[PDB]
Amino acid sequence: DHDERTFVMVKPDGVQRGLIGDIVTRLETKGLKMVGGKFMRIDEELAHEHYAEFFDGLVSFITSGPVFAMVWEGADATRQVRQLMGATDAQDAAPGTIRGDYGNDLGHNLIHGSDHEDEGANEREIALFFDDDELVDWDRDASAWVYEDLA
Amino acid sequence: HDERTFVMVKPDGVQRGLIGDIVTRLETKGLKMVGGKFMRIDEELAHEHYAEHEDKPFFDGLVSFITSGPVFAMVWEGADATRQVRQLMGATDAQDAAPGTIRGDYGNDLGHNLIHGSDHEDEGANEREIALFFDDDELVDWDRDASAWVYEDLA
Amino acid sequence: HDERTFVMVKPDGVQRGLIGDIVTRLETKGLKMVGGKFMRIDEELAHEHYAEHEDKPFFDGLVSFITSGPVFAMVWEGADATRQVRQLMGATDAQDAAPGTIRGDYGNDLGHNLIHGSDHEDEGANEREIALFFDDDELVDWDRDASAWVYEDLA
Amino acid sequence: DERTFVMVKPDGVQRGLIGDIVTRLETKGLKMVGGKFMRIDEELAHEHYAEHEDKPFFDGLVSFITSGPVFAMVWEGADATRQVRQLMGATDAQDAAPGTIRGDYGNDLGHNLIHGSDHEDEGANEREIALFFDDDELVDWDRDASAWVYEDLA
Amino acid sequence: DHDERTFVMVKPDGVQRGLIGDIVTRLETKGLKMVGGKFMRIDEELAHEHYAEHFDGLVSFITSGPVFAMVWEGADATRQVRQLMGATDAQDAAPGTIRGDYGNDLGHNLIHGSDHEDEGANEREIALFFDDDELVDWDRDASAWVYEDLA
Amino acid sequence: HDERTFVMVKPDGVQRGLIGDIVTRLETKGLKMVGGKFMRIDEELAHEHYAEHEDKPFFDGLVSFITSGPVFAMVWEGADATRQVRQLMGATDAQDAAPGTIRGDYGNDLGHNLIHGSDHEDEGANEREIALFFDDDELVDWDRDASAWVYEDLA
Ligand SMILES: [Ca+2]
Ligand SMILES: [Ca+2]
Ligand SMILES: [Ca+2]
Ligand SMILES: [Ca+2]
Ligand SMILES: [Ca+2]
Repeated sequence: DHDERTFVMVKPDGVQRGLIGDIVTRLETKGLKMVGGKFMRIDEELAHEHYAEFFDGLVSFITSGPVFAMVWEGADATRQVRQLMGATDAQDAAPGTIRGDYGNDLGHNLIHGSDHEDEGANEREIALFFDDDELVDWDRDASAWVYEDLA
Repeated sequence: HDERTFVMVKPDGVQRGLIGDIVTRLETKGLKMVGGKFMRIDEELAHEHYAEHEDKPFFDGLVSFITSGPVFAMVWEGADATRQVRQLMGATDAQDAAPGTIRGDYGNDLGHNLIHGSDHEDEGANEREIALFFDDDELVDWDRDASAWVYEDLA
Repeated sequence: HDERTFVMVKPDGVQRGLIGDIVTRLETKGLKMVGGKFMRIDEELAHEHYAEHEDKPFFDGLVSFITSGPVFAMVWEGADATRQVRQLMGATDAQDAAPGTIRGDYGNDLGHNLIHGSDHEDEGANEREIALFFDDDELVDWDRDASAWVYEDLA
Repeated sequence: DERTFVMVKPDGVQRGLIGDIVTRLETKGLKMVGGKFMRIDEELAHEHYAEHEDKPFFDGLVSFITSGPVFAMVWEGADATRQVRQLMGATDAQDAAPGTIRGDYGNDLGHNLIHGSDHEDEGANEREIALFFDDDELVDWDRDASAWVYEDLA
Repeated sequence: DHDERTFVMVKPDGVQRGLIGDIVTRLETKGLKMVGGKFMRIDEELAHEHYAEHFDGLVSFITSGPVFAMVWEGADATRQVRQLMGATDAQDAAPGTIRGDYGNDLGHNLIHGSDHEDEGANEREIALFFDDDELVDWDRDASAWVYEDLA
Repeated sequence: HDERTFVMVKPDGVQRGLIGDIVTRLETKGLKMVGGKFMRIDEELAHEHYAEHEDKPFFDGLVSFITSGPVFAMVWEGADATRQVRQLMGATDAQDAAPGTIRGDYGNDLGHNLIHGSDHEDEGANEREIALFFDDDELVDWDRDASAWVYEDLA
């Protein structure tokens, strides 16, 4: 079912390079539905909770400028976004994908999408970055043509 | 070089306003449009189109779907046209389809999978889907000069 | 139904691979395709379409142009569609059309000027040109659901 | 420098355009400085469209800006208010020049995609930003690219 | 006739922001034919020689980084490139022009094309920035469809 | 971060209006143009480039092609630049190239396959190709600011 959600973040390199609209439209175009978005700075203390799993370089980077955090909704949202991003290392990512098209590095890899193979990391990572009041429930009319949900 | 395939923007792609994006993708590839009709598909054309799925539980929905709004039907011409269009389309189920494909960029669904192209691994499916959707006189026979640069044999 | 205008991609934009680029503009504007035909145009039809320019000295070159290879003929529906298309297209001589318009971005010639649209300043010209290039069973009547978001009155 | 309030109204969210609008402001060289996807309530809507509590189209105007979520933003830059009104195009998308956001995307007065604080209404930028966003939601930052957008940061 | 040529260039601000191809695309999409193109850095002498008519901000800007210098051929190309570029102050430039869509300053105004009203300027700036051997004389078949008399 | 590769939009891509498209793709990847030259290759330069192929049947059709019209020659710099350009080009036969690669989206032929990149699996090809088409006066050392957001190691 189509209420599944995932967490997607455009990282400081994305935001610095002016790629947020680019990332947003590839997810829109795919038919996924935005339920949360905010342009925020991440504090060392929040970085520490996220990457609680080179640790102090990936903190220095996730905290080096503004991020644009998002929640995205739709069928198999977590897999779909993670297919769309291509391999985490943008140097091995396939052309067509976000990292394969805009990226040329491991640490500055444009974005984060929750991992579909670490179960629940989708709900863990949205609880961490958003509260239930920064999240919207609405019906995207065009989802009737995105899926058998149709007239 | 005269190979022809039949290609259709399905009701879902028409509704989401991707007729243009899709055409662009096919002329961008180097393929020549030789027919193009914006039409509604009748219940019998649809039974004929999905005939091979007559025995199947998923045959009512298909037919409801494809007749649920207009399509933009097309024929494209080019070297190895049929497979080419199947490569740009992506896997039948959009969810399994590589980004960079029509279905992988635009679709998230098996049923509403945006588009159809004749199956290359089913000989004569291409010319049969053409005759089905198009009369002889609707197909247009032209010399697009930009093929001298799309194709080494036309140079 | 709403207002409707004849829109045509001309032989030059078909040859240059811009059909999809042109369709996309009218689609993302909010306009609804209602007719669409890839076709060739003969001198006869060309004489009847540019009937009014028969005396002028650029008639014979004009007719030779739109018969010089295929076109992509369409009908578009929406609020004020005849006017909106002509603003999208821009001034008739592409060298004077403004960037952002089809002709401004895509052409620079007045004869080879990419697209034709019904003249909203010429009463009923839209309806006459629609009836010329299409018949009623070629014009799909449908409900484009995203029109509820394009238009307040429709919602 | 200047900041402005720009909103993708519910028609633009629904139609899947928030990426396109955001891109056009990015490539113009302006700096996103806040942004937030949210549902507007009737209170906030009555307050934003308070210049028109008197007109007949008010009741319907407020039904629209609360009919679905919007994407609420703040952008910084040289003349950021005239410029984002310049890119938006005329209020009536039907008269909006092609090239602008309403001229390319819109075909209507009431569903006209986007809002951008009026630049003739001195202080509607600060007021409208003050109305949609608290200052904790606003990120100060130095965008290294602005050194090539502007010959005052070079 | 169709042999009119004009000089065009992507100024350093445009090279730094990765808009070389966006600008080239706009000009080829208009039907102009490229006959010269060279990625290059402008020494202060050539700068002074290019800006003869005029100044201290200019020189410092145009030598500030590499440019992409071009020459395009087509009907009324000088005028058409000027219309496509937009108003020198990119803040007064209309959306749909290069400066309208990309620029927010007049120092950093993305690009230069020869003034069509300053007669002979096209042939001068060309003849300055390119040796005649670097200008390519070819027939773009697509021009038979760009232009009626070339049909 | 200092590795360089030669890349060249071939006569077909030049002729079809794709220089900008290709240049955008590489720019967008975060690679850095360091040289760039619109030019005609003559028979002898085409022989030096495709010397590794005097032997084969297609040799003479290949230099025929590579000299049939101007090309746009380039050098790009970036981490792993030779291999990244090849990943973005796709397979050399365009008909096998995955959609989303250059040859995948834009081509439909073997000979007319749009673009050349230095083969990363041939040590020294990138530098030999660069030295052959360009001199060092033409290559530009400059510092791309955005690099410090493309690559972690540059910040
Ligand atoms: Ca069948
Ligand atoms: Ca008729
Ligand atoms: Ca009839
Ligand atoms: Ca050399
Ligand atoms: Ca030498």
